[PDB]
Amino acid sequence: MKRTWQPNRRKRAKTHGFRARMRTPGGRKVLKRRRQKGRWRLTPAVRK
Amino acid sequence: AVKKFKPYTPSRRFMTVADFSEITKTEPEKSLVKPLKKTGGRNNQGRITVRFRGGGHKRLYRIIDFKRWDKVGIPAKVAAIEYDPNRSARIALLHYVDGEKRYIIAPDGLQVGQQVVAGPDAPIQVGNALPLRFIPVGTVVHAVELEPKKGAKLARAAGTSAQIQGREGDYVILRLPSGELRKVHGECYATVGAVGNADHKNIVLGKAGRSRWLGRRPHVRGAAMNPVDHPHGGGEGRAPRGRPPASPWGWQTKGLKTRKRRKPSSRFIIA
RNA sequence: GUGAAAUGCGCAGAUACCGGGAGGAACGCCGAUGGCGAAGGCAGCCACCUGGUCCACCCGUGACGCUGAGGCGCGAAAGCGUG
RNA sequence: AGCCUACGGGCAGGCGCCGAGGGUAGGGCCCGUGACUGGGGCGAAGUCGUAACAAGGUAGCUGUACCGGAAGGUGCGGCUGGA
RNA sequence: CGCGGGGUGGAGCAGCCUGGUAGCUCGUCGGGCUCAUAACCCGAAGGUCGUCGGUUCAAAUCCGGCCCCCGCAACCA
RNA sequence: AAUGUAG
RNA sequence: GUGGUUCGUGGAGCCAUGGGGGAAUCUGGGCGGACCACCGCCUAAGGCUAAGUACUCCGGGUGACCGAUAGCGCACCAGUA
RNA sequence: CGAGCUAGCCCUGGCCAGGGUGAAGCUGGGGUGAGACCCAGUGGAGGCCCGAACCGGUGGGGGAUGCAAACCCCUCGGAUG
RNA sequence: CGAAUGCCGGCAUGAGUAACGAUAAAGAGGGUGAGAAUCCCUCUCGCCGUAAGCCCAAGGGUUCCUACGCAAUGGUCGUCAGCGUAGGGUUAGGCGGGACCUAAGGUGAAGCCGAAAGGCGUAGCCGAAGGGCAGCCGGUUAAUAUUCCGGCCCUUCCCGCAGGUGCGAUGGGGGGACGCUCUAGGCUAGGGGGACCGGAGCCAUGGACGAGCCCGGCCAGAAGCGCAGGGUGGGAGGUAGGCAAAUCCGCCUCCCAACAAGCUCUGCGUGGUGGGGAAGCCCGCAACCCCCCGAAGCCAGGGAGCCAAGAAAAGCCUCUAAGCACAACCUGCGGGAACCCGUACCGCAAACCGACACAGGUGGGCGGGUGCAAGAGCACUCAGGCGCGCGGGAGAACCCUCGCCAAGGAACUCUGCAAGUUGGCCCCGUAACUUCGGGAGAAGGGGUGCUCCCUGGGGUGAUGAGCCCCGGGGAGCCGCAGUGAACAGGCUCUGGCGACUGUUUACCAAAAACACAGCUCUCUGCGAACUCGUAAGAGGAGGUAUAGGGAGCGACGCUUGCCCGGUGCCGGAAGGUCAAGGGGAGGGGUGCAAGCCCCGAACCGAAGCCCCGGUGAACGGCGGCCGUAACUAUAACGGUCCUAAGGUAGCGAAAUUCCUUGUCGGGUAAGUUCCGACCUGCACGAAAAGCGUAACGACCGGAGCGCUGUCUCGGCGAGGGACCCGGUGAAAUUGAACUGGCCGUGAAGAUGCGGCCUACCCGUGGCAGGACGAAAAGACCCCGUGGAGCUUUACUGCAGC
RNA sequence: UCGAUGUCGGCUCGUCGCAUCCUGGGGCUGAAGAAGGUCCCAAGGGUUGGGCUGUUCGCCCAUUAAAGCGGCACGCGAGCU
Repeated sequence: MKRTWQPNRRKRAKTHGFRARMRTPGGRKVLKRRRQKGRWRLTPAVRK
Repeated sequence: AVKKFKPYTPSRRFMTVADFSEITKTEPEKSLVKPLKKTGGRNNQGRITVRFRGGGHKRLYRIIDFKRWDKVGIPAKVAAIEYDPNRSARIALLHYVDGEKRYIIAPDGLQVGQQVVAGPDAPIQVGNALPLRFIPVGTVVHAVELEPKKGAKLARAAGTSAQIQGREGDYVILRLPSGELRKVHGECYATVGAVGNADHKNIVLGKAGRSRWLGRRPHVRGAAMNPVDHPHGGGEGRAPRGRPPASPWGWQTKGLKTRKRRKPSSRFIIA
């Protein structure tokens, strides 16, 4: 039966993207936080 | 005339449809002026703000003329009566001598081939449009502006009319389809006659789909919800409001007047 | 308003009077112990469509008539359905 | 396969069609009867009123409609078998 | 059982929170009106205030006790 | 401004 | 009508101001805790000003600080798997 | 931070084996003063019927540290809206 | 540190136990290698075949191919692998996306709004599975191919040439361009037959040298031809319009032309050419034609009907503007130029989502053949692909899934739960009741195979011959049985509820719940009311009273009484009260005073509320005690007290009745249920509707008939487990244990105290009485000045008005 | 006993008590016989099939020698319902 997760790359990029964080203030801070944490990945990476 | 059906199915027993004598000999609408795609959309910036709207046949919009004083003095022939999905009345496509074409909300009596015209000059007969001053006190008349040059606001529901009741300076007394009595400015245009397709009131929808075809979603009663949901909501098994009937929002809905008290629209109204 | 009353309306300005407007129903006098219609029934004025009837002229058809089970239509008021 | 034979045939026997009726199922008409129920008829001296007959004390009857303990009332129209 | 209300002439009800006067309608009796009976008129009669105590100078009334009549409550399990 | 037992 | 001050409408000044009304130029004007009168303090409605003060990404010095279940989450390729 | 589950709406696409029933309208005849109507023949309507795909989840059994954090079997509802 | 259901770690117990993940199924002979049930090959056996086969999207991201490997992973094994190591592999102007278009929506010049962050928003830009658009068939690799190669064929830019023309947009117009259902005639895909053509071979086992048997009889293809379609009037003059700029569109006016031809555009066929090409022996002979059926695909923008009335923009045509006409377009033809990104492999799954090589979920297309009326259904089967990554034995109990059963037939049970019966098609034949469509598959019945004879239509041809397609009548044959297997309704009578098809508690409730067509009340006159929002803004609605918001009842039929005193809502230019404010009689504090500062009564002061009235499909309500008839009973009738007024019609022991299994009747041998009645209705009743109602229902009750392993009452059988062997090997739980019975005792329910009795040590297959057995710091209950959801005439506030 | 002692009835399986419903003894009798009544001794063995209700129980049908009453956590859900 259909589970929560249904990978779709368009979705993922439009939603958790670098460009998508940066437009909102709230998102800008996400990035700020993760940089400052040292995360190797600021964004959910996605590609083909 | 209202077609009634034989009961080869329940529901198709109560259902009745329109005659289409009305309109005949013209269905595909006028690619030219007629169409802008119409935007289905049952609310504003996110949130639904009219409950129970949605679904229903995809629909194209006919762009009608509600300000006829552009074409003063130019007559036009009535070229066809056609179907409009977007309102209760039918519409007439008329070719102006001008070349130019437009759709008028088709008044009663109006028939293909007639010539029709708008101005202070115009003959006092069907479909012609005129300032209210140059229209004889007593005639019925529809598609009435409310302020001059603002477009026709009154009397456009299928089978509606207003009646000229009296004069009074620059202003002119009007009995509205409601029963209200309102002064309207003399320069406010109006088209002689009433609206027609007046059987429209008598369609018997017939079943609950159809209601859906017209994009009307089911409407759930107040009590029928729970208290979070509604004032009437709640009560162990079935309930009697519990004083006094109210919208979801809470404000009273049996008898409470809502129009704004100090409106400058006042002084113009009298019923 | 009645038999006399009372309910009721009215100093928040009624009734009585005047002017301006809205709306619906019914048509005074003429009008009669009158007329028309098979009946039920039909009444202000105008125009249009249309039924029956009467008189006169002795012209035409030449018994082509009377009645009518059943059928078919009309049928006051009240009442019913939709608006 | 039998029995007869005047070898052709005959008889017995066997099969079929129909068939009294029996069976299964579904209908139609009539008769009897039923907790209860609706009025109807009748029954020397029961309760409540007084509708009708005298302008019967609201002329009366009438078709309908609504209402009412009951006669009955009231609306709409009609009749005179009232004036 | 658990709460609350009632008991007054023959019937239906006042009077009791605010002790000292038992009032009202119907009915009953006697007399009118009628040929007579209702209807109507005149004038009367009739109550131990369910009941035994307590308080008070004085109890239908305030305070308890028994006797009747009616009303609610009897839930979580 | 009601109603008047049977024969 | 409110805020700030220790001040919570208090006898409630002072400082600031959303609204209304609305001056004067030293006889000008604010203040000294309602308000009057003396006595005194100061010159609003323009602006700039180091230093002495805070903090520790970073460099260094110390420790009656820890010593790998401690010390930073991480002594180890960890903000990883 | 989430509507890559779920609920609604919007834009644009795709899907519904094959059976059955046979509305209206036509045509024809009959009918009448004209009509109404009745008859065949044609026609092909419907939140129509049976029933796959597809959607579902009625009843029973099974499973119950499961094949499964809702599954399997038989049975059952819708199936042009 | 010994306890915190403590925290991290390690190691026990259950235990060699349960399990090893679909009951589609295996067997043998050969290879290989240290080692083989598990790898390779062969042959037999079984399973899938609208697939479990083939191809595409998404997702995954090297899983692809080859060579080495076998520690770990693989539920066993492993020589194998999607595992480890290494090396290889993805080729495009035409496929798909981008240097084209717009949709919802996003963004956003201007513009607007917001304390900041930010919110809106016109043009424009972004945004696709929608529009537009140029490639087919073969051959090659170990692994890519419409991408490489071969053959044939196209498109766009730039340049030159020739010839044509008033050329020329960011502008105007046309077009692009549209729904559902039903369908015509042509094709094609695809399929069947052929006695015809081409083929290795074959005659077994009694017969067959046969019109035998087996295999195969194609595909792509420009121009031009055909054959079907689809689109389209052609003039000449006026010209108020297309934000006049037009020779174009639009609109008048009139010669011709016409259910045509023509001009034009697709499909299909044919076509120069190119390719393919079976069954067969150790890997190898070169037909390609005739008939039939035939699309849901093509011609396509085809036709008919119907209402609910069915995208946009570019490309493309055409019109004119500045301009420019030594430009510039248009049409040929030649030569040049032609980027970026993807292209392996999996892809209903062991490679995707489900922590797993998980019995679960996943969109699109192809999906052969025969038979059963049809079909994508059902049985077998082609191509192709699989036997589901632990086996080998036994032949208990018991469980699962299945088959059968004497006689009886619901006696089972809360309940026919479950299982049976019934089942397709053809033909007879079908009741009450009905809204009249229906109730109808009502019920009930008969037939069904095969051989031979005779016969009627239809399609294709051609009117004839075959090849299909529907039939009609007759004789006859075999079984227990002809829808011979598989798919495949049990029916009836009568209540309650809901009119109806529908919707819901994802994951215990599918219903009498919600929805619903329809009925009523109410608001709203348009910058509508109402909703979202601080605003700007937007929905409502590009609607306008026959329309929009709110509320209730919920098809239809027949109906919906009385009470406006209380509460709401509506109306009441008077009155009463009423805040700030106005007004200042009078009073006070200070100054020598001019003054400056306080209070402060009359009275003028909204809304609201008081007051007067209306209002029931507005919140709501709809009585008590006595007495009375010529038998008794009861009370048509009377008295009286209270209320705002005292329940009408119609229902009534009901989904509502406590007493209750009320009482009568029906039904049965027997009926606390059921059905029909009667009422003293504890406690029905009219739009939170009243009473009915055809039809509908996976809704709840009550009867029959049929039939049955439900039962009397159980028996036997099949398979998968359970048991034995070999391979791997968990779990909760666990203070420690050397863990018997009874009577007592004990915190009052003892293996563990007392007395007595009983008992050699240790396993295995079974059962579930006990260990107050396990799991979860009880849901019930109370407690806490614990929380949270909901309510209101609790309080106090706020939004709003 | 609330860091859980599943909580009616049914089925299945029983086992016990006697205050005995049958069956075996027996004494009184208002015991003629037959059949009762009543008490005494005695559970060894028995103690039915249905309709109605979830029912326990009860009433009813047809039988019977009889159609007993109790306890076992209102015995028995790690046995089922």
